[PDB]
Amino acid sequence: VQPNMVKVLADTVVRAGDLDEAAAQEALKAAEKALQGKGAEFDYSAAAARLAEAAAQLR
Amino acid sequence: LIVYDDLSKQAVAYRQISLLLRRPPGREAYPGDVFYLHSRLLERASRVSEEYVEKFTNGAVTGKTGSLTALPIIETQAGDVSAFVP
Amino acid sequence: TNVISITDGQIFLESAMFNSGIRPAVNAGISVSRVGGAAQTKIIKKLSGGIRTALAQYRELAAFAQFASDLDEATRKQLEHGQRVT
Amino acid sequence: AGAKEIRSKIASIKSTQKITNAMEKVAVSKMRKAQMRMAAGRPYAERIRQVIGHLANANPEYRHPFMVEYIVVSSDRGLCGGLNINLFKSLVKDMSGYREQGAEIDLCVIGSKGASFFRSFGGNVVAAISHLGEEPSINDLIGSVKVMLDAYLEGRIDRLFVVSNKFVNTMTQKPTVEQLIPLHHWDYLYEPDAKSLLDGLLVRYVESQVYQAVVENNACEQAARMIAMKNATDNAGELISDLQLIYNKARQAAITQEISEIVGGAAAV
Amino acid sequence: EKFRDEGRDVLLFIDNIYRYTLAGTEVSALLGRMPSAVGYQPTLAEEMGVLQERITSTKKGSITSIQAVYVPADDLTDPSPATTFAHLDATVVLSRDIASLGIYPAVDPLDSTSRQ
Amino acid sequence: LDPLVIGQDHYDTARGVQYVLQRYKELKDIIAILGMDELSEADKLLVARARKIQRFLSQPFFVAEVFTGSPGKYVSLKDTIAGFKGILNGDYDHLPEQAFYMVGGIEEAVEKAKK
Repeated sequence: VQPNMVKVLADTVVRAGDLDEAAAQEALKAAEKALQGKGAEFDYSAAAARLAEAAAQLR
Repeated sequence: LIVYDDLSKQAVAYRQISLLLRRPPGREAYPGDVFYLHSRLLERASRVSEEYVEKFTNGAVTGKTGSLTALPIIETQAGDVSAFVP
Repeated sequence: TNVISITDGQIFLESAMFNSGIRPAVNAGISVSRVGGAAQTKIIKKLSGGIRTALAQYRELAAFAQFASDLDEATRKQLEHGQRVT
Repeated sequence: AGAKEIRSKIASIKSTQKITNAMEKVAVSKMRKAQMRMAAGRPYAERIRQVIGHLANANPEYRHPFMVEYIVVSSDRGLCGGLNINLFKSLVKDMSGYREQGAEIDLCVIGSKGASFFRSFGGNVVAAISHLGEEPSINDLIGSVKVMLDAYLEGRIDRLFVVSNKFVNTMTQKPTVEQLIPLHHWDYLYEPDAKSLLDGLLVRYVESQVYQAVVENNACEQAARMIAMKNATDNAGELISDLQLIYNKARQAAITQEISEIVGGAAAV
Repeated sequence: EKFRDEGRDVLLFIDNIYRYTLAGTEVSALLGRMPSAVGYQPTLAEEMGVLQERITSTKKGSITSIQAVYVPADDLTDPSPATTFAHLDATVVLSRDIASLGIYPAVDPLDSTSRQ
Repeated sequence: LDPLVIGQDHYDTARGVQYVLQRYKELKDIIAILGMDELSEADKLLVARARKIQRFLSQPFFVAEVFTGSPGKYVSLKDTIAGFKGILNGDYDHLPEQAFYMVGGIEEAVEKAKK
């Protein structure tokens, strides 16, 4: 509230420490990656050029 | 009003006679005058003027126009309208 | 197909290239001369070899050129040279 | 073989061309539904930004950890006109800056095609959600957003961003990266303590920005799907035209062959 | 040809050039000649050339011709259209869509063409 | 082309090449309408190997030197089987598709990919 304005910013679900933590823990469990890897991924250009050409050749 | 229930069957009967008379065949084995067969028939269906009726009837009928309307029927094969008789 | 089995190469003229403003519409992709490689003069033989490859590099990129300005410098220079040779 | 097989191929492609022409408009219809949902969520995000700005300026007593020094959005379905590819191509450009800087990277994934991408190159997934409807709900994003917020409070992440497409126009989807966590005459009458208020509002702010990125990416997806089905309709038309030329050749050959067998038979009798 | 010889420029309208080709096919079959490709008369190109080569511009005057053309089975490669297009100098295409907008004449400025 | 005449290694390599090229030929109409990106993860890998096999089958001849300029190549049966077996096994999945075009033996595809 301000002298000439009243703003109500509601919430879509009932927040709480359990529900808020549970959704995060369920997202760790959902990150089901048998082999984690490294993230270096040097094949970026080799894949990006192939798909760039395939997406262009379609038009 | 005249209905020819199958002009395609008339063409088949004329093709039979022509091949048995040994006349030269064309496309689909029809004779060279199969177009003239149907055209000579269908150009008779017409509307004639009052002067034609007055001349034909020797003045017995006056101020009237006569007519013959035709509804020929043809059978296509799997919708192919490009066949020779159709 | 019979005349191609007799002659020593063919110049193909393409309708799409002619309607696109390229009036001497020779289709380099399929036009060939079997005995003519031994017939060229020394100056045209040495300068032409670098030009046929440029048109081969252009043939694959020509249609997509309007949105090909953001690719690597090699692809962009091959396309830019291909447009100039064309 | 002949004219019959060609006629069957033409009919098959003709049936497919009619639906790709119709689905282009279905995608435009869904694009407009997504565009109205993008506008409906703006008043909430801008007011939360206005409150946090004053509530931080006016109260120099406390600095939230989010005021001092990737979540990837992707589709769950086919027919995307390079939408996901242009986004993954761009992610590498900002990650290259992190590789020159020597910084470590944590990733969060929204959508099935994004999960399939990192799984095919060995990418480290810290959180992941998929199979969301074309009109998503913000309560499904809370989980994936919280894991990424916790990693910041635990000191594991220095900066966090949302990777998604932006709606430049109905014919253009732009791949982007936006920073999430690191962001005068009166004062407010705080009923609870101001820390509790600022801590609660900052969580709602980041969740709202992630939801807006997801809804704008869905508008970009329907726009990309329109172009893809337009192109499929046009490509099928070229194939039908070429098959019609092959069919005409078979029509002329069949008439010529039948007459050549008929004339030979009448010459013998 | 008589009007051309008076020193005039003349217009010759042919109701349908495809029916001229078909009448030649019918006569050729009646005379018993051996048929050619797609069943047309063996004299197809010569019968078209004998008619079309008289329509020209001469030192005395000229004959210009407007000929309505029918394309069998919509196939532009068929012997009748293919033999006729070798003699044509211009193509005027009339569009049902242009006539619907109230424009007359209904010529399609994009499909119609000329060698001139 | 019989196991009792050429041995099982040659016979299985030849049969493997034909299976990949046949499956690629079945996808031609779908790829033309919807593009390569709509195929399954299995079909995408097979199409990529089919394109490499199709290019590795090419070879510069000693009688064709006048047409282009490139020197001719003679490839032994041993080198032929080794190259196609490696492409079928996936030993060359990382090399670019243009490295297999006009190179004689399989080792030359590895050197061409360096450019």
